[PDB]
Amino acid sequence: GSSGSSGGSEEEEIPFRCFICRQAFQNPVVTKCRHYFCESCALEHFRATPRCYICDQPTGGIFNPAKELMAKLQKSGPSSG
Ligand SMILES: [Zn+2]
Ligand SMILES: [Zn+2]
Repeated sequence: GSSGSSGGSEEEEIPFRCFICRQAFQNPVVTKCRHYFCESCALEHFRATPRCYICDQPTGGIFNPAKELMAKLQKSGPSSG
């Protein structure tokens, strides 16, 4: 018996927790490579390696607030304060 299918609600290849520490995303920031990293991991890692930890790309000390990403996760959803 060689059969096994998978599915879901909507194609969402979005992570749930950090990968550098494998812990709950704490103040994750979105980069040009469309990736997220703990405000601490991004800074710490950046120090040693100026590139990414997953795509190992030239970030150039760039980091954007992925606050919107976290919001979606929460039950509420959108962030309209
Ligand atoms: Zn981390
Ligand atoms: Zn990356």
